[PDB]
Amino acid sequence: STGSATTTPIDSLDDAYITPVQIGTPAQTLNLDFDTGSSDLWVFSSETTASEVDGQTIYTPSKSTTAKLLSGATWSISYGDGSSSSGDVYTDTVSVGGLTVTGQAVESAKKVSSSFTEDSTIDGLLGLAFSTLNTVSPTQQKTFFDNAKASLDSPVFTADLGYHAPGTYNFGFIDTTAYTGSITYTAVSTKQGFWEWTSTGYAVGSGTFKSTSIDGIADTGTTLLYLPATVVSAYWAQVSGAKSSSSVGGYVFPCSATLPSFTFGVGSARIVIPGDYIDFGPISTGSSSCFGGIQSSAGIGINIFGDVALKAAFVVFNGATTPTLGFASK
Repeated sequence: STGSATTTPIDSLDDAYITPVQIGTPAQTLNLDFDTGSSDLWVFSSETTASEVDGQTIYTPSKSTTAKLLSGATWSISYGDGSSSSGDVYTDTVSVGGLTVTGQAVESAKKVSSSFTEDSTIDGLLGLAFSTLNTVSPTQQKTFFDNAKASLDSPVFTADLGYHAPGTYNFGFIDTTAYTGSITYTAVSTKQGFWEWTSTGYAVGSGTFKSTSIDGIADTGTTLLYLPATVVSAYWAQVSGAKSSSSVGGYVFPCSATLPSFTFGVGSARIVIPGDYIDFGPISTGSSSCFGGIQSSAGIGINIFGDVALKAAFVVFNGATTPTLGFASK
């Protein structure tokens, strides 16, 4: 089997991407944030505290003939931005782009933090990291990909995120029309439950490539590119008027400035992030100060190749017995 679904930016800045997902019988379609940095599929639901729902589409398991309570199961998650959610668990039929999993754990939110409430466009998350990070207790649950894997033509999914435009998540096949050149594959460590790999270096604009190992994770659920302070300082030093602002919480720059590209290494191959991808707009409405799309990972404890990086590539998440990551230009 295979599946193919379009993923769409939630706003004009590509702050996140949503993908429609069919849950239950008859189908209830919710727009979920596909997140290769976590491993829970959770949704706004008929059980979510009413004051914490504001515009989201909810899953109502009582209206699904295939929903079954996963008795005694609870879940609780917090994300790197300090947001959180928790609740109980149903199993149900879940389809993505024509690919169906029966008995998928669907984690129903009883509580969500304010940032979730305040974002009407995201109805929940669909985790695509390794199932060892799944928070369901007492019995940890599998991701949608893990459950689908054996049925797939090939044990892979691909992320093809758009810049200010829709893109595609495919399951079970590699669309050879969707990228240029070849796909370069690189080793993955699953020891922390992430798609963790090592970039071979970087360049800023037309500058010379610096060979240096940069461990990090491929995370579709993180918006920006978070890299070591040394790397990030070298980038923003090439932007007239850029500065790191403690009050704003990162590097900012005047949007009269031209942003250089940023290149990262994948083995001997190179992925180029165009300068425009690194502009996340005014820090507040009407401001001439713009927020940068490349920021320091110092304090996070890990480097994160988020959407800013990933949307410059066609990315293969290879879930073979020994997982690997592939990157192609597009």
